Amino acid sequence: ALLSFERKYRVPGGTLVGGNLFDFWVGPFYVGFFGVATFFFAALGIILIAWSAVLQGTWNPQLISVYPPALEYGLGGAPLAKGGLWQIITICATGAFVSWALREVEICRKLGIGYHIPFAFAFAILAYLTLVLFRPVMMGAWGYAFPYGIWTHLDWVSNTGYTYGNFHYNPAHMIAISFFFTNALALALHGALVLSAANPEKGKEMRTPDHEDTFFRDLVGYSIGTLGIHRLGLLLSLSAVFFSALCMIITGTIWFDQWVDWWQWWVKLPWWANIPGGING
Amino acid sequence: EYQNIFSQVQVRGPADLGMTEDVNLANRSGVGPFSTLLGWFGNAQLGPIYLGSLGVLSLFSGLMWFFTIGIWFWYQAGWNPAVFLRDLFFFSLEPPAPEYGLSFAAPLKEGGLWLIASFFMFVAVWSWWGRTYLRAQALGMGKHTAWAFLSAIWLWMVLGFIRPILMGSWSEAVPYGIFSHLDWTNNFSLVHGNLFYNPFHGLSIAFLYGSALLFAMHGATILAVSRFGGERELEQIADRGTAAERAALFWRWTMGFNATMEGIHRWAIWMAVLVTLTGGIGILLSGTVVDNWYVWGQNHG
Amino acid sequence: DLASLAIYSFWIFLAGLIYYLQTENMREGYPLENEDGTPAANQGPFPLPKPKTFILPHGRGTLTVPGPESEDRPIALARTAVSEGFPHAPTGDPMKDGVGPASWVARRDLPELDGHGHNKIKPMKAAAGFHVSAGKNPIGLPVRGCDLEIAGKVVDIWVDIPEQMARFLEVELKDGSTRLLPMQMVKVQSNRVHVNALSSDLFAGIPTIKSPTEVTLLEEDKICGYVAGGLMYAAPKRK
Ligand code: BCL
Ligand code: BCL
Ligand code: BCL
Ligand SMILES: CC[C@H]1c2cc3[nH]c4c(c3C)C(=O)[C@H](C(=O)OC)c4c3nc(cc4[nH]c(cc(n2)[C@@H]1C)c(C(C)=O)c4C)[C@@H](C)[C@@H]3CCC(=O)OC/C=C(\C)CCC[C@H](C)CCC[C@H](C)CCCC(C)C
Ligand SMILES: COC(C)(C)C/C=C/C(C)=C/C=C/C(C)=C/C=C/C(C)=C/C=C\C=C(C)\C=C\C=C(/C)CC/C=C(\C)CCC=C(C)C
Ligand SMILES: CCCCCCCCCCCC[N+](C)(C)[O-]
Ligand SMILES: CCCCCCCCCCCC[N+](C)(C)[O-]
Ligand SMILES: CCCCCCCCCCCC[N+](C)(C)[O-]
Ligand SMILES: CCCCCCCCCCCC[N+](C)(C)[O-]
Ligand SMILES: CCCCCCCCCCCC[N+](C)(C)[O-]
Ligand SMILES: [Fe+3]
Repeated sequence: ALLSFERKYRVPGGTLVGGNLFDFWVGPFYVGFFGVATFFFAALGIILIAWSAVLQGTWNPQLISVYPPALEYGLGGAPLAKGGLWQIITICATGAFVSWALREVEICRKLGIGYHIPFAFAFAILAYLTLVLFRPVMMGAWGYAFPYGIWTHLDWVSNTGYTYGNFHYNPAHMIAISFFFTNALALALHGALVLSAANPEKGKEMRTPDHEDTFFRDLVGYSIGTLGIHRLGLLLSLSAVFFSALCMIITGTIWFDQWVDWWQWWVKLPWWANIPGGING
Repeated sequence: EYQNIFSQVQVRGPADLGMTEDVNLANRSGVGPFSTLLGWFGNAQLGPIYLGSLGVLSLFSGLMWFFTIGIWFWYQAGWNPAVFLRDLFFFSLEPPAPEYGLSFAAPLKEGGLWLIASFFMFVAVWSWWGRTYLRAQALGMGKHTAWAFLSAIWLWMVLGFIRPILMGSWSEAVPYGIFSHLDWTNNFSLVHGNLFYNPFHGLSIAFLYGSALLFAMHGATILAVSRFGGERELEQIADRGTAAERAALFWRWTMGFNATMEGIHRWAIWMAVLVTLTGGIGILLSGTVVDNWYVWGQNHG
Repeated sequence: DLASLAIYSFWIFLAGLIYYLQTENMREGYPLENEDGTPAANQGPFPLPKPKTFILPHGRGTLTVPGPESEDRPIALARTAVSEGFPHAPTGDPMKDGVGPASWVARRDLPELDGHGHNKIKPMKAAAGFHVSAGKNPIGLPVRGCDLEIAGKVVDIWVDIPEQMARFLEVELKDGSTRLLPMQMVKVQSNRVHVNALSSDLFAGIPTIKSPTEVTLLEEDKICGYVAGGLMYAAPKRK
């Protein structure tokens, strides 16, 4: 079925591939070529996980875990039972994510809007490929990749982190966290400002953008503006994920020692290295 | 194709002193400069700022917090500016030892200074909370910003005030220092058998994650429909335009359901506040009720 | 124990929150309809919320949502298939008819007002003392279409007074008449403004405003709609 205003937008065209062939809807969902692609890669990927859950002998969602090949296999293939299913599922997952983004591009073209949403999504895809492709390949083994399981993937985060001491000391991790925290601050403020203006004190008229600008200048002496806050959210969230990928691309490649010890570059600088007192002297 | 991440052209007019409503204009400053740099991304106008009683109390109180810590950091550096800058991230104003429990009797050099700094911070944040309520009341706006801010204040209160009290010593609180508060965080996890088994930590992360997912989605969407005046969210609520429609329909056609221009802001405020809300509960229950999240997780009970 | 009670409570609260959040987001577009406009049988498990009423500033009345939905305009479209879920082909020129990516909404035929009740968007010539403060000043630049032909020249910037930003370029055509172009759909270059969305021959077809110093929400939707529709519908003449 259709939203009351929807019919006038359901025109032909916008497709990147297959002309008018897949140019149709199933209920609310637009299909397109990349809809079919997404269904195929997703269905095959779900079958292979169920198969993996057979060879493992558990139908429990909290136990099922597809592990990469052991480190001894390096960057070669591996028996399905020992990390080959992970290898095929990882291809199927990349296929579905990239298909999903190109499907968003088709939806953009039909609606005559900008491509900002699939561009933003590509950053999430980039982070995933860092952990399961770029970092493993740079390190020489699929084994350095994370397993596909609810609790076993958490186990990997913990072991990978603690391999380099307290992972807090990764300076790209520090910057990534700052963007994640600031993003949430900015999302709370944005949600609250628009709602405080649309939903004022009982009996009063809807406020105006002017009230929203006024409120924030009164509070902190600056208002970024209604276009600015939307630019800022996109930038804060994409930055968090950029620095997330960066913090892990440099971990186990250019830096494989304790992250805490990296900070001696600063402490051992010639002009204060030998001065006594403080914590480091 | 132009992307609307930066303005192509800036325009300036007379400085905007803002809406009056029931605000005491006596307490507003005059406009600061215009920043052309800022103006490529957002507004160029700095100021005016409103500074009433609460503003000055908060601002003075908050500087006394910052200065108290810095005095201690200078002392630790033996007053040597080279040592200060070298060890900047290594200095730490630590809370009173467990010996002194919840007493205000500890000496300056063994936690008393921590209690002074903390008192100043306590007054700084709560006065600032009162200010977010009042500045909205004066403009006749909803108190959404005040209620959202309370969610952040909750986690902060729990880490430094509520949990230390229930445990029965100030020694449980967070030290003031860059690297030291990180060690505290890492230590806290180990002592409670790994926060990853704390289900509230799990939700806190989901919401943190989801805040980045949602503002990425939202920001991108509004830029994608800014060619139909999409960023004018309040007038699109009062009188839906093609921007609100194409926005809704992109998401309906992608994932099967959609938002209103107003309703997306309710998704937004809730995704965000639930981070610090679930977070604070997760920490409050740690060492008060649950010694070990691994163990608790094994009984689920 | 106290932690199991807390987590079980939270999951119940979270189910209530998702229910509340979803029904709040059904205040526009609902109920669902079949392609013919009749109400759809299956509406999903979420009911319509109780109406809420916004009081609009400057005596412009109220809005109550949800309320009766109608396009309040004709839709030049026709089915291309005998079952649901296929595209609806334009029955004329989709740019003129305002369908597909050329779609506009019948918004109020009034301009948006600032908080003081003055028109939010004025030409810069009627806004004391607004000036270009940074970046290339587009006023006097020739406007090129995606066919790489000059369609006109910029003769003003229309500015949002309260938010101090450019919103449209006023463009003079061969015939001495003017049109608004959205700021977000042009490229300001050193020696020209470039418009990828439209070819030179489609500039005359841009909907005209009925007063030279104000633009209404209806006129904004018709202009922005038309220009965006160019990306799909002017692709034959793009180079
Ligand atoms: C003991 C553990 C260590 C630690 C070890 C590590 C390790 C190891 C890692 C991190 C990573 C991160 N750490 Mg750390 N980290 C620690 C403590 C912290 C603390 C804290 C307060 O203490 C914080 C806030 C963080 C925060 C962070 C982030 C900066 C980052 C994760 C975000 C990310 O990469 O998203 C990126 C987003 C994605 C990858 C998601 C992509 C989604 C894809 C594209 C789509 C999926 C679709 C789905 C399957 C479809 C579902 C079906 C539908 C629902 C129908 N860490 C401690 C000290 N941390 C990670 C990182 O930076 O990764 C690059 C990382 O590998
Ligand atoms: C980012 C850095 C680390 C990482 C570190 C952590 C830490 C720390 C935590 C998680 C947690 C989660 N992680 Mg993780 N996680 C990583 C990468 C992933 C990837 C991936 C790249 O494919 C996926 C799909 C997940 C998915 C998940 C969820 C099971 C859970 C909540 C996520 C969330 O709310 O996000 C925001 C997204 C939304 C709100 C949208 C909804 C998404 C839904 C809920 C995803 C469900 C996926 C489903 C279970 C997968 C199977 C479906 C297949 C189609 C068959 N993680 C990498 C390796 N992850 C939390 C947890 O509780 O796990 C036990 C948690 O504490
Ligand atoms: C080894 C480290 C441990 C770990 C130990 C802890 C501990 C301990 C805690 C967390 C907490 C969190 N962890 Mg953890 N965490 C781990 C690994 C992770 C990983 C990962 C593996 O990728 C992630 C993504 C996270 C993510 C998170 C967040 C979801 C959560 C903090 C939310 C927040 O916004 O607080 C940031 C927001 C605030 C602190 C609110 C502050 C508000 C106040 C009022 C601001 C005052 C400002 C002041 C006036 C100064 C002014 C400044 C200037 C004017 C600029 N953790 C591992 C297992 N984690 C916190 C939590 O909620 O626990 C459940 C917490 O206490
Ligand atoms: C870059 C900023 C943030 C961001 C942005 C972002 N995400 C997005 C988008 C954007 C802009 C979309 O448009 C798109 C969307 O449609 O959102 C509703 C999306 C999306 N981000 C999603 C999730 C998601 N995003 C995350 C992160 C982020 N996304 C960043 C924080 C995370 C985290 C933090 O973990 C998750 C879980 C989806 C809801 C959606 C993409 C849906 C999609 O691609 O569907 C196609 C695929 C399937 C239907 C499933 C296929 C199954 C596989 C073949 C097998 C399983 C493999 C998998 C690796 C198993 C691992 C499980 C274990 C780890 C538990
Ligand atoms: C350059 O030189 C100058 C002079 C400027 C000095 C330099 C200053 C410097 C270098 C400052 C640096 C400051 C830093 C690094 C601070 C970092 C702070 C961090 C990381 C804080 C982290 C967490 C804080 C928490 C959780 C605090 C919570 C506090 C409370 C909840 C308040 C609790 C109040 C208490 C215990 C007192 C209660 C008493 C009464 C009477 C009610
Ligand atoms: C995040 C706030 C500060 C933003 C400052 C960024 C300045 C970028 C300048 C853009 C260059 C101008 N240009 C060429 C696009 O017109
Ligand atoms: C985000 C921080 C921005 C703070 C900007 C504050 C501007 C204050 C203006 C100072 C001018 C004071 N006075 C009285 C001369 O108008
Ligand atoms: C605004 C609400 C958004 C809903 C998002 C829900 C995400 C579910 C996260 C599952 C976490 C499970 N666990 C193990 C931590 O309890
Ligand atoms: C556990 C979190 C994941 C939940 C994802 C739910 C997706 C909702 C799909 C909506 C489509 C329903 N339909 C076909 C009636 O429109
Ligand atoms: C992570 C939570 C997000 C998913 C919440 C579930 C909402 C499903 C909405 C389906 C409603 C579809 N319908 C018939 C109203 O158009
Ligand atoms: Fe918004």
